[PDB]
Amino acid sequence: GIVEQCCTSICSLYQLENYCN
Amino acid sequence: GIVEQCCTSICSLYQLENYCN
Amino acid sequence: HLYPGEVCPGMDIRNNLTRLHELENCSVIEGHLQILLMFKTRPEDFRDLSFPKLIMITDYLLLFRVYGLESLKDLFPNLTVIRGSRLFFNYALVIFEMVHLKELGLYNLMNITRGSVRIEKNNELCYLATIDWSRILDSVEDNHIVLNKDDNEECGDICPGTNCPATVINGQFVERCWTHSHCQKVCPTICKSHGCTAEGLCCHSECLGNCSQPDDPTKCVACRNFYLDGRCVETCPPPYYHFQDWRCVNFSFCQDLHHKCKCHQYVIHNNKCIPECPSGYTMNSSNLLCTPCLGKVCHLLEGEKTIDSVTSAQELRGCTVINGSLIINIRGGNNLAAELEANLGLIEEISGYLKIRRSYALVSLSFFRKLRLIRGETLEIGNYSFYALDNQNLRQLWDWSKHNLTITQGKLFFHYNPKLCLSEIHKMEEVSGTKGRQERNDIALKTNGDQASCENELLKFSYIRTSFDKILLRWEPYWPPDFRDLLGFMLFYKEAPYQNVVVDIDPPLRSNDPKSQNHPGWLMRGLKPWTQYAIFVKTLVTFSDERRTYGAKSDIIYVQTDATNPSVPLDPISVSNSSSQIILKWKPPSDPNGNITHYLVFWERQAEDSELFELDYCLKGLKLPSREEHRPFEKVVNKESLVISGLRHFTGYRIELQACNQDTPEERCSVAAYVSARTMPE
Amino acid sequence: HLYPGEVCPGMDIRNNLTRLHELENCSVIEGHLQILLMFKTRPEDFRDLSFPKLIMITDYLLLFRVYGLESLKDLFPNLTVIRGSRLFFNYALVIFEMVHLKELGLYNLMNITRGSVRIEKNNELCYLATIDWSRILDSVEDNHIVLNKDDNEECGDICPGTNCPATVINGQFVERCWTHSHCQKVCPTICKSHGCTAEGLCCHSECLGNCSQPDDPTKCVACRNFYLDGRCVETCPPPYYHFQDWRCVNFSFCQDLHHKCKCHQYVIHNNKCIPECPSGYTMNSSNLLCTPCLGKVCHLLEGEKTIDSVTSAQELRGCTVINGSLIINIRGGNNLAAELEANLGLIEEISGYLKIRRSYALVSLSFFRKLRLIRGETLEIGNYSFYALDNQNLRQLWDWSKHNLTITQGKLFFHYNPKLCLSEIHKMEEVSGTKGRQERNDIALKTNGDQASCENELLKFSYIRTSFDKILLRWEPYWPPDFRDLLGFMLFYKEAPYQNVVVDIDPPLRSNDPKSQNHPGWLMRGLKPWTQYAIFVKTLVTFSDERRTYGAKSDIIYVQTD
Amino acid sequence: FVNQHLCGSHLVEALYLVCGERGFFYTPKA
Amino acid sequence: FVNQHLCGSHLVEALYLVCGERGFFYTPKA
Amino acid sequence: QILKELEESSFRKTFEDYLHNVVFVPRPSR
Amino acid sequence: QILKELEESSFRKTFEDYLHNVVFVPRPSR
Ligand SMILES: *[C@@H]1O[C@H](CO)[C@@H](O[C@@H]2O[C@H](CO)[C@@H](O[C@@H]3O[C@H](CO)[C@@H](O)[C@H](O)[C@@H]3O)[C@H](O)[C@H]2NC(C)=O)[C@H](O)[C@H]1NC(C)=O
Ligand SMILES: *[C@@H]1O[C@H](CO)[C@@H](O[C@@H]2O[C@H](CO)[C@@H](O[C@@H]3O[C@H](CO)[C@@H](O)[C@H](O)[C@@H]3O)[C@H](O)[C@H]2NC(C)=O)[C@H](O)[C@H]1NC(C)=O
Ligand SMILES: *[C@@H]1O[C@H](CO[C@@H]2O[C@@H](C)[C@@H](O)[C@@H](O)[C@@H]2O)[C@@H](O[C@@H]2O[C@H](CO)[C@@H](O)[C@H](O)[C@H]2NC(C)=O)[C@H](O)[C@H]1NC(C)=O
Ligand SMILES: *[C@@H]1O[C@H](CO[C@@H]2O[C@@H](C)[C@@H](O)[C@@H](O)[C@@H]2O)[C@@H](O[C@@H]2O[C@H](CO)[C@@H](O)[C@H](O)[C@H]2NC(C)=O)[C@H](O)[C@H]1NC(C)=O
Ligand SMILES: *[C@@H]1O[C@H](CO[C@@H]2O[C@@H](C)[C@@H](O)[C@@H](O)[C@@H]2O)[C@@H](O[C@@H]2O[C@H](CO)[C@@H](O)[C@H](O)[C@H]2NC(C)=O)[C@H](O)[C@H]1NC(C)=O
Ligand SMILES: *[C@@H]1O[C@H](CO[C@@H]2O[C@@H](C)[C@@H](O)[C@@H](O)[C@@H]2O)[C@@H](O[C@@H]2O[C@H](CO)[C@@H](O)[C@H](O)[C@H]2NC(C)=O)[C@H](O)[C@H]1NC(C)=O
Ligand SMILES: *[C@@H]1O[C@H](CO)[C@@H](O[C@@H]2O[C@H](CO)[C@@H](O)[C@H](O)[C@H]2NC(C)=O)[C@H](O)[C@H]1NC(C)=O
Ligand SMILES: *[C@@H]1O[C@H](CO)[C@@H](O[C@@H]2O[C@H](CO)[C@@H](O)[C@H](O)[C@H]2NC(C)=O)[C@H](O)[C@H]1NC(C)=O
Ligand SMILES: *[C@@H]1O[C@H](CO[C@@H]2O[C@@H](C)[C@@H](O)[C@@H](O)[C@@H]2O)[C@@H](O)[C@H](O)[C@H]1NC(C)=O
Ligand SMILES: *[C@@H]1O[C@H](CO[C@@H]2O[C@@H](C)[C@@H](O)[C@@H](O)[C@@H]2O)[C@@H](O)[C@H](O)[C@H]1NC(C)=O
Ligand SMILES: *[C@@H]1O[C@H](CO)[C@@H](O)[C@H](O)[C@H]1NC(C)=O
Ligand SMILES: *[C@@H]1O[C@H](CO)[C@@H](O)[C@H](O)[C@H]1NC(C)=O
Repeated sequence: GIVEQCCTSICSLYQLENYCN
Repeated sequence: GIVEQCCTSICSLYQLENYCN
Repeated sequence: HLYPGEVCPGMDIRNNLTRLHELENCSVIEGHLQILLMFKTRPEDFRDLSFPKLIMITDYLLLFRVYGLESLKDLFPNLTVIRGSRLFFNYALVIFEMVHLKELGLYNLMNITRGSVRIEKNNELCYLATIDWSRILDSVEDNHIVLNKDDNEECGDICPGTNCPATVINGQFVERCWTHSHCQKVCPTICKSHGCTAEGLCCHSECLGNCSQPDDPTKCVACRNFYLDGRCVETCPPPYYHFQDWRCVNFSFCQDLHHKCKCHQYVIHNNKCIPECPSGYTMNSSNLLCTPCLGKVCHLLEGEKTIDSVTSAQELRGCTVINGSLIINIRGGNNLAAELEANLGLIEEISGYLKIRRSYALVSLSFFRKLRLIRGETLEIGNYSFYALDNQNLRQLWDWSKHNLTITQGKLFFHYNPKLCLSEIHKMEEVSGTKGRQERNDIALKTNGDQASCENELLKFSYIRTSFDKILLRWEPYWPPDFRDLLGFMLFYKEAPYQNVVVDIDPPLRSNDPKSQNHPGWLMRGLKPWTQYAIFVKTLVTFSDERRTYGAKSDIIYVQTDATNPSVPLDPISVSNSSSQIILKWKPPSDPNGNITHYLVFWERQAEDSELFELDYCLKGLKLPSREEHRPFEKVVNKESLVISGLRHFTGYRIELQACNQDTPEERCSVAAYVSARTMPE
Repeated sequence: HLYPGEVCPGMDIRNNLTRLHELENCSVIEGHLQILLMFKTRPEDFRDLSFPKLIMITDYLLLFRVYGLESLKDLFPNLTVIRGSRLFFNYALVIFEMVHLKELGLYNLMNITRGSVRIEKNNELCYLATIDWSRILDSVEDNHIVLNKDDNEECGDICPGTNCPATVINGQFVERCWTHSHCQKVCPTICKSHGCTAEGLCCHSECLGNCSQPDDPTKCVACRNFYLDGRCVETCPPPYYHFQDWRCVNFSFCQDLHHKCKCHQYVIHNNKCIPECPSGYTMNSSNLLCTPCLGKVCHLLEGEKTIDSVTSAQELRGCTVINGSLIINIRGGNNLAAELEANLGLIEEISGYLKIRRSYALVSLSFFRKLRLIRGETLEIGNYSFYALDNQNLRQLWDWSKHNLTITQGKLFFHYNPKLCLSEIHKMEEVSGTKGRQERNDIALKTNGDQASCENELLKFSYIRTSFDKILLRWEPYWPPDFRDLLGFMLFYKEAPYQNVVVDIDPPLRSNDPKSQNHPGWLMRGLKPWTQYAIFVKTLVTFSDERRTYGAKSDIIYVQTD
Repeated sequence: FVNQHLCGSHLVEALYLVCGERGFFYTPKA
Repeated sequence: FVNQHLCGSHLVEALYLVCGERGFFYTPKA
Repeated sequence: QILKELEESSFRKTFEDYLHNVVFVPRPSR
Repeated sequence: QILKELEESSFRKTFEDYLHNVVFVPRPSR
């Protein structure tokens, strides 16, 4: 989930790259 | 013990009879 | 007619206004609409952009972080009705984080059926206090509005004059409008159900909100319940079927809807095109009818679901078997319990565990209607089939009269439950039959139910002594089976003109009970006369780590006070409107001190002053001023005035006035108030 | 001379005055004396009854529920000293539930060395305010007096005139006496230790309290430390040995004492006749000397002992190995900690678990000096080797600089420890090496250490602006890893004439940190000029069930205005 | 015969009523 | 690149900086 | 006393979370 | 605030208990 990745953990740019198309 | 028998349980007269000589 | 456009089921629009032209013609969108995340838009991108065709949305509507937009009067001038089948944290209108959005112009919105409206983080929006939500919504206390331009009071959200209804709500008249131009329309107090027309006449019994002609099903604007071919209808005649609570469709329609998942394949029941059949039912190869048969498993995703609102709740609407575990967490502030009940546990079983964590306003669990069995085939960590934490309003679990509970495995976990006393806890242990499982600290024995004395022991008063300034109570001295544990007596008192509902007392010497002459008591001095008081007593005892002797509390009792000599009869005004008539008027005294029986009136004939009889008025200096014993008396009953007759012209009168709160034995009466007067000359 | 009677060690008397004549002649009773449970006694049963022969009791003395007795100046006119080796809940004088007991007349009592005095449930007793305990005891704050005739203020406990010293203590001159006749004797401020004689001259350096002649070891009344044959002595000359901290005996005496358990068989060490040797020692068949050797298992009764006072403590005085479990439960009210340290765990091992339940005044555990290992071979139920509950003053466990801890099995159990913050708890988990055992709610994460801000984070003030009417403080805005959790700033302010040591501020907008122009401030108006103020700030944040971001507190700063 | 949990002077007078005569000695070793 | 736990408008602007162009569609089924 | 406001702020935060969770995964489908 | 008095009363009770425990078993030896 969103805070499960960016607030529980810290998101990477590669993790957010799947949230680019 | 004392409250272990007379307050935790309730003492009987036979139990207190050992506390007669 | 009534709906020239089409359905065009709900698709949500992002990043630019390009896909917005896909949703132009259609008059009532099935589903919902979200508009979100357009950072590269302009205010000029909306001036050439309007959709008057939309009138009603079924489920909800959302606006989220789109730049350049300032209003909605152009994009949706004519949206009118929100049904709200699929809700959104019990909302249906999302106005959120919208930069530059300063106004709405949503005058044509008339009734939102189910749901609420949340407005947040919109630092340009105003014209909001001019919006009566009670005309549009029922539960207006579920509308959260914060972090807006109105929160820093700057907007003059005014209209030029009369038009806009200035209705009193809380302190004064609230002018109701949408823009500086658009007033907020108010239908009268009889056309409220179906709306009103322009002059204010009531519409047809199937219209809703607006109608083009008063009392015409063929000339409404929005249907109340159902639509059928230029007529809003109360029900579907045969062979038509209620589809999604808004229309009547034929058999071939919902028939061929099934043939497209080859996703929500559909069946028929109760003259309704529905998604699925509940338990004990079967499909039909002929007509897809929910036929009864012998013997509904809602298997979860990962056997687990966090449940927080109606949006969570309707996913398990109508389920009978839950093949998983449930988690109840609602950081709330509003009781959704009826709507919670409306789509919940018509079930018996939970295959896994049950969790209840940190929910605030859940006072009870009675919305679990048919809930019987806990399988607990997957346990909560710590080997529990049940969880409970941080429930500030939870008092009752169930009445164990007819509600039952069967728990297969697992244990109980009770912590931080300040309105949940141990009595029903051990009753749940009993009815569960799983009492031979729970270890120490499976129940927090210091936090659970520590805001009110609950359990069993009741004080009983032996004697009551009353006065106008003294109170003594006497009651049976209770002693716990360890008599040393009694620390003292907690007493709560107050006055109470209604009946819709602090000191401490040292315990006496126990020392025997053939004649335990130790009936405890307390004297109160602080009494008001004739005054009703409400008193109850609680027993302060020592906590023990074991099954502690639960301690006693008394009944709330009501004892009224007596009375005494009333105060000074205020403002004696003694006017003589005639030559023998004297009106004496007065105010009630400051302290009636009981129900006032009457007013004791004394008028006394004061003779002329005796020094005037031996003075030579023929000499210059002739300045004349133009001015036990039973005295004549009166008991003025139920009147603050008295005219007195049979009086002398040119005679000054002393008047002694008292009030009286007791008349028949030994009159308790006020102290003397005095005035003097003179009758008119003849 | 100095003690013409005998020892006659302590036996306690019940149900009638018949066995009392066993204890007539004896000068100083070794051990203790209790008199208890005599309902059918009469006031006439005491006028023909007196014992001036007793002067000192070693350990303690107890009076419990004997009727008809009203005074004590006849039964013991000349009891003078209580040493107090074996104590009784840190008391050596028990006067309790004594019907008709109205006065004492215990004027010859001068010093009570170790222990205290507790008085309760004696609704006849008076002359109580006329007793300076500081002349007789040291820790006068450990004396419990309640439920008496003095507690319903009736007794005029006076004396006819001067004699009795009227000394200011708390509010005014307090007349000091025992009866209406017997004054309370006060030695001067130089004869304080060894006592004084009648005219006020100092006694000998080995006397104590009373002396028949001033400055004479052969004409004392009571020895300070040790007695030998008409002389109060500072130590034992050879070939003599200290016995029970009061005398010198030869090898023959303590030798023949051993020959009678064939119960406290004795040995000799450090010129002393002692009961037993500590660990690493060995007896001697010749002279019973604690000889050193290579390699003391105080094996409990059922492996378990509730420990509550010194009376519990001296049973384990000087032990090294505990083959059992300990329960620490002291509903106290007074710090026993020094004397608690004086006879406790010079040990390293505990075979079973350890329990600490509901103890109040225990601020620390530094009295545990040498403890290293817990075997935990018998656990607390619920699989614990360790227990902790309801400790209203406990802050520090140990300094983990030199203190160590080794834990074999079992778990930790932490609840309702309101000044025990989680930092040292996690340090204990670390030094224990048993961090991979504790489940959820083995630590109460709501009640442990919730009375003072502890953990780590410190606010640092960027800017200070003062006036005679204005105060502004600017500090570095801390932000937790979830910036939403910061809800406000708790500030505590007050004035401070010494330096021996309330408002709220909303959080400003974070929104970035290249240039977070959000240095937060509060303006104070309520200033007095020339006045020293003590101000400090706490950060109000959101609780979370996880490892919560501990939050920050500022330093107590002192600002003097114009 | 009371059937109740007992402490204090209640328990004391109960024990004296049970004992009457001698009731209790004090020889643990002698 | 920040190395920090992120929520709210911080996370929103971070996601917009990551996406730039299109970034996210809305076709779960269609 | 005012702890309902304390949980109300967390309610606001949860409302923030859920919309973000809606916005988060319609895009990764691969 | 005054909970030290609350535990002090229990301390008094414990002091009551211990003397009673001393009085209790010197007698049963059989
Ligand atoms: C907006 O229009 C509706 C149309 O009647 C007004 O009435 C509300 O109608 C709904 C639908 O019939 C009612 O809900 C129903 O409640 C029953 C239990 O009472 C439940 O069993 C049904 O399943 C359904 O949920 C609702 O009670 C009713 N409310 C009132 C106050 O009559 C509605 O009042 C209109 N809004 C305004 C602001 O006037
Ligand atoms: C009553 O008489 C004694 C006799 O000297 C007075 O002094 C006290 O003597 C005891 C016995 O030696 C001292 O206790 C010792 O304390 C040390 C630690 O300091 C400890 O290691 C020893 O094992 C022993 O327990 C005590 O400190 C000492 N007190 C003073 C103030 O000198 C005592 O003062 C006399 N009482 C009164 C009220 O005058
Ligand atoms: C919105 O409606 C216009 C008007 O056409 C009507 O709606 C169409 C869906 C179709 O049913 C027509 O017969 C109706 O009269 C649509 O414009 C027409 O689009 C079609 C192709 O989509 C084209 O062949 C026609 O020439 C267009 N006619 C006109 C007058 O422009 C438009 O496409 C509809 N948009 C949407 C999103 O439905
Ligand atoms: C059974 O119903 C279907 C579908 O109903 C249509 O759609 C509804 C939403 C509503 O708009 C109805 O008024 C519609 O009729 C019928 O199929 C349509 O029939 C109309 C006849 O007026 C025709 O113009 C449409 O083209 C048809 N739809 C398609 C996709 O071809 C059907 O005729 C009905 N059958 C009977 C016996 O009533
Ligand atoms: C208290 O002392 C008297 C006096 O006798 C002294 O003490 C004796 C124990 C013994 O050592 C004598 O030599 C001393 O002079 C005791 O009275 C004597 O009792 C014994 C019986 O044991 C008897 O044979 C003597 O005749 C008694 N002598 C006198 C002078 O009365 C008395 O018993 C002592 N009390 C106790 C409890 O020991
Ligand atoms: C070794 O000591 C014993 C015992 O000492 C006696 O008791 C002490 C408490 C103290 O009072 C000493 O003065 C005592 O001597 C001696 O045995 C006793 O000796 C005395 C001598 O006066 C005699 O009257 C006793 O009867 C003896 N006791 C017995 C039971 O017979 C012993 O003499 C001492 N030996 C040496 C060499 O000093
Ligand atoms: C909770 O209870 C279950 C039941 O005994 C424990 O699970 C067992 O664990 C052992 C070994 O770890 C397995 O061999 C069994 O098959 C397990 N049984 C089941 C039903 O799962 C579990 O260890 C307990 N957990 C705690 C924390 O007490
Ligand atoms: C505490 O842990 C011990 C150790 O696993 C458990 O005791 C075991 O119990 C089983 C069956 O009951 C026995 O076969 C083992 O021999 C026991 N081991 C020991 C060391 O005693 C005990 O069940 C646990 N208790 C709780 C409450 O979890
Ligand atoms: C659940 O409870 C229903 C009502 O209980 C009935 O009334 C109470 C007072 C009890 O006496 C109970 O035994 C009665 O039956 C029952 O109709 C139903 O059978 C119960 N179900 C189970 C599984 O116990
Ligand atoms: C017990 O602790 C003693 C002191 O520890 C010393 O100082 C600390 C800072 C550590 O660095 C520690 O390693 C040092 O030894 C030791 O003398 C003693 O060996 C310790 N015993 C055990 C069993 O750890
Ligand atoms: C005194 O008590 C003891 C034991 O209690 C008994 O042996 C003796 O007979 C009693 N004597 C008298 C006179 O009561
Ligand atoms: C609008 O957005 C869609 C989807 O991201 C994209 O295909 C299209 O090119 C965009 N058009 C413009 C003008 O940005």
